[PDB]
Amino acid sequence: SPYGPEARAELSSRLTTLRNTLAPATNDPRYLQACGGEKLNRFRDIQCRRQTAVRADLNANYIQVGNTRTIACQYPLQSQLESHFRMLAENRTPVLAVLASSSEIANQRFGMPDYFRQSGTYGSITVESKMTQQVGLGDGIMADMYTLTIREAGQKTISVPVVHVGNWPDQTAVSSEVTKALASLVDQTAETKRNMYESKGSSAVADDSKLRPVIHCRAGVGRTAQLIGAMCMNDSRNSQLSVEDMVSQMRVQRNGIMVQKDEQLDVLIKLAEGQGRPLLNS
Ligand SMILES: */C=C/S(=O)(=O)Oc1ccccc1
Repeated sequence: SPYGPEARAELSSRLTTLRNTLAPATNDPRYLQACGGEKLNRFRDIQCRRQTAVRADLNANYIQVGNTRTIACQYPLQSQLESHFRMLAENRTPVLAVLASSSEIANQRFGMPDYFRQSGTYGSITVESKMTQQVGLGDGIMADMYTLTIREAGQKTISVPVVHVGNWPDQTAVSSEVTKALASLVDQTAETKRNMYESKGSSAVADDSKLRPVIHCRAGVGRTAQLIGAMCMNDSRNSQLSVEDMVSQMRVQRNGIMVQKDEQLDVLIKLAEGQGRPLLNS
């Protein structure tokens, strides 16, 4: 069997050798180094691939798994909020999915600014947060939606759709059913906002580095990785793309931690099996 135990074990082995190789060495050339004093990486061990770094002062990365293009990042630190909102605005973000739990945001010990649930003023950028719908994704998992309006003198006003999953505990994997429902919601939201931009002849439509869904939460390598993995499998353009490829790609494009937990890898494995998608490369 292609999804049997022998196959799973072999997948883990390759991915594990990959994780170990990608581990960040001190001043590693492959990873973005902190500009000069102010913290860059929320977690010293969880770095940002330099060749795909979106901004010099953010732990964020452009990620292309197959034909699916997104952006994965850590929860912006307090001091990176302005830069963070700029990335959001310039990317004409079709959708921002935040998989960090409400508990986490509330815990001031974690330094995770409640930047999307309330209005705020960071630098010369002023943000307007507005509540919209709320959607249950199954298993008691809830999607709280907002619209972030990025305003900045001299700059074009950009509104961003936000999908906030407030009860997906860190380092855990929700069911394949929920993950599937989530990707559908995120892909959907991104699709509607993109249509608006397309309908207005926005130039950002042709640029591949723009209009990318931004997914994250605390570190941007677990719940984030799982969602992005489920999102590429949702795109028909990725026929045959292996699970090995998917993770291999997320890791090389951000860090070797992408798809942090085994149960999170299982979910992608379950989904891929449901599509007859291969696990290993031949
Ligand atoms: C976006 C958060 S995560 O993808 O679940 O990754 C993570 C967060 C905090 C500690 C370890 C991993």
